[PDB]
Amino acid sequence: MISLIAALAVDRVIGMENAMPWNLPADLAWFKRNTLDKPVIMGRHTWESIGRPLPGRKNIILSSQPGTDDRVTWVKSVDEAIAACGDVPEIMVIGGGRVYEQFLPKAQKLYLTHIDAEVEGDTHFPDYEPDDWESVFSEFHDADAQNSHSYCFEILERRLE
Amino acid sequence: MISLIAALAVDRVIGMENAMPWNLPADLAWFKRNTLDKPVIMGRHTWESIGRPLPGRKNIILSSQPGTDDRVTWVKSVDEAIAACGDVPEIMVIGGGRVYEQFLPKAQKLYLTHIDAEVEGDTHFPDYEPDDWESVFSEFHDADAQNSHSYCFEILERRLE
Ligand SMILES: CCc1nc(N)nc(N)c1C#C[C@H](C)c1cc(-c2ccc(C(N)=O)cc2)ccc1C
Ligand SMILES: CCc1nc(N)nc(N)c1C#C[C@H](C)c1cc(-c2ccc(C(N)=O)cc2)ccc1C
Repeated sequence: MISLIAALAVDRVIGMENAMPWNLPADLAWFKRNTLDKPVIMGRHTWESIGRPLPGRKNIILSSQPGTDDRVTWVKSVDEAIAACGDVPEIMVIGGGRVYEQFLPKAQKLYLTHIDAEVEGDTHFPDYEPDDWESVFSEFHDADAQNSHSYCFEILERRLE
Repeated sequence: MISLIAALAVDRVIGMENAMPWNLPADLAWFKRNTLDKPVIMGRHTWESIGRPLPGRKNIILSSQPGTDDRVTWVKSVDEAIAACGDVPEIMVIGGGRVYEQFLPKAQKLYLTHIDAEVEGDTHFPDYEPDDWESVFSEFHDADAQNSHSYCFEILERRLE
């Protein structure tokens, strides 16, 4: 199935997670653990922002313009992106805002890191309707030496009911 | 022992909790449940802001100026406030910012509601040093129909170790 994974500051603000306060090592470990050996779908700015494929995974880039790197697979539509992942238990949509908004209707699971911090940005995570989603897990953590804000991991699952 | 109870927006901002977004009914129930039948200590603006004693409890007001209501006990110092509570298992310090900063060194427990919201304010909860405190409980909750932001209850306890 299709899952969205994102780190959200207050007001559901997202930004390219090489800036701060998205340099939270705990979120980085959570991200790695939850995307390990799964194909990942991303947009072209996100691809530009990481500079090299995530290792040991099919990396798919969803963009209207022709590809410029043969270490990844380039596609033009959501359905081509999904077909490019093949028959796998879980596809991880990893950014950015426009890619999140195109895959939200097909997604069944959300892996959200709620970060207790304020950042300027126009880019918000899509507005998941509380009624369509059930929170199945959360785990709060204080700020510590490695992590400069408090943060909370959350997993939600789309309701049939 | 002495406990501080407070609702904190992002950046540890606090404000008189009759304004929003401190009108979160879930926080109100958490507050009630954790202060029921315990004496409460508050500052004069907090006392002004509630307009009437919290029922079924000794209400103590810590202020430098003479009292103006005989339904509560007025004191001038921290030690008079604590002595006025008598021999009880738990004293609840309920606001405001200056009262929190005077009782923090004697406190052994903190009941914090972390609210996922931004509010203007100069008044911050004191800067509890992460090393002196252990988080013993947390519980995250999504925004829903009654509660307009996501929030997390937390309890911390002062370390001897
Ligand atoms: C790790 C940050 C993150 N957290 C959560 N919860 N969800 C996400 N979707 C992203 C993300 C992201 C993008 C792909 C991104 C990743 C990285 C990144 C940083 C370090 C590693 C690593 N080598 O482990 C991988 C990717 C860098 C820039 C960007 C724009
Ligand atoms: C309920 C808000 C709150 N939450 C948390 N976690 N900690 C606190 N210390 C306060 C507080 C407070 C102060 C005393 C306050 C309480 C109230 C209030 C509102 C409703 C009731 C009630 N009748 O249950 C009681 C107090 C109103 C204004 C203000 C300045």
